Amino acid sequence: MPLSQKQIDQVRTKVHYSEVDTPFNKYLDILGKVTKLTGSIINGTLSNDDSKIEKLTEQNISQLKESAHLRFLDLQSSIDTKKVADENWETCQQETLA
Amino acid sequence: EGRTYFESLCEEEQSLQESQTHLLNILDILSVLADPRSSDDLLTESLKKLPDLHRELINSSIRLRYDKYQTREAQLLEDTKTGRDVAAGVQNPKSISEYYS
Amino acid sequence: MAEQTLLSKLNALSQKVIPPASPSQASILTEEVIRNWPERSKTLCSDFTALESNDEKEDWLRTLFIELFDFINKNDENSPLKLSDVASFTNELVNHERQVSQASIVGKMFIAVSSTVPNINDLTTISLCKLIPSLHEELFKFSWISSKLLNKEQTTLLRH
Repeated sequence: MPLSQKQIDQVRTKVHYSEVDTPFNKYLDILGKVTKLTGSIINGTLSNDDSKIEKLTEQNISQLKESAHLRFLDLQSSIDTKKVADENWETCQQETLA
Repeated sequence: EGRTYFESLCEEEQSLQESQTHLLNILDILSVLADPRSSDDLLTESLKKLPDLHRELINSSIRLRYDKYQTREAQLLEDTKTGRDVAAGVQNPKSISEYYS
Repeated sequence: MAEQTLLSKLNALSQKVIPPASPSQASILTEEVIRNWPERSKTLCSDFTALESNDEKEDWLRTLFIELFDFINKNDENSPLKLSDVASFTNELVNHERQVSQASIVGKMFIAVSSTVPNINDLTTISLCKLIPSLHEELFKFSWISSKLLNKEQTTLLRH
């Protein structure tokens, strides 16, 4: 059951580029949930099945509207948090070089 | 061309706002499909706008993913530069080599 | 609930649009008159090298990669098998990109479109990326169809 030199540096790269990011992966759950939902209403399938998100509600579809607006602010604040954390490390790197 | 981590991160928030507007424009159309006292003409008019927004949402959620990958390769490119390469800019070696001595 | 269920269904098929033949034609008009799969592959790769605008070259890259994944969705339109000859066209794009520049714009747009278009089948996606030999470096850095592309032994080096 041997390995190769190519087969080792292909797992030495997958580890080096592996990220877990909870605010970003939760936003794409909402973008994915609507494209499969507006995909079926174009075709014509609308039944009382639980394979999709939901069928037709006033409250729970607006609950998806709240979820689309809550996770947007969580993602927007996290990109702002990575922005200021990169700016501060560049300042202390410059004042130590000063 | 060579981009920085700061510029590639701020460009991600620009493509994030374009995906939000098409998302909110679709979600209110699904709401007026679910009104109880809904009128006959609004359920015909709103459905004509639907396929033009659907293929526009995919073209915005693809560029969002494509700029999540371009910031990841710019993040790792700046970490390999750190260390003894940043301090190779000083032009006063004789002042520090007597201060540490 | 069953009345508001069915009343939206009568307006669904009838009066919104036509079945999609005319609004969705990007660069592939038909497959009988312009079938031309060797002849199209020469003129399309020369189109890519004459592109310097980086935004509208990816507006061209995404508009072909949506319909290519929509072409292999339906079956038996002209042929029962179509996933074999498309891998030779995308492979020469990556080797042509690697000559002039050092990026993965064909690779990253292959990953981004394959995980987005929500009507393709799961089993047909992995079967075509197995055959493409030059996108293995960008498939490992990125999305989840590198899970089924790996060995049974090589995951014990990944899990450690």
